[PDB]
Amino acid sequence: HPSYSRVHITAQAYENPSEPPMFCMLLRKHIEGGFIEKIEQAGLDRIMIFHI
RNA sequence: GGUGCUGGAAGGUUAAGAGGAGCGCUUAGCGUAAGCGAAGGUGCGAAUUGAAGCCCCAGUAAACGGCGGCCGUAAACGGUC
Repeated sequence: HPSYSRVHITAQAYENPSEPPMFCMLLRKHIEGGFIEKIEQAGLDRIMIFHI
């Protein structure tokens, strides 16, 4: 989000699953079915690295 | 992919020619009536064989030939026929 950007494990139900955009479709094409190797930070900056 | 060219019969379509089943027409004669009829002669000839070629399978574009549309996103990428 431009003001509310965050990364956390949510617990509430984010409803209205509308028709997915093309970034979500490419994520389901490329990422789904895989495993997560490690979650590490690029130094001390606000950069999150996900190893899939 | 289609058409040309080259190669390949696994499988169908295959002509003429071989092949002759069988079915008509005549009658020596059996028959009260209408029909049946051997041997010949004379027409129609069904099955079975019978190559190239065609359907088919591959390659070949300095062979013939062709190289598209809609909607987004900033040539390029994404969705669909």
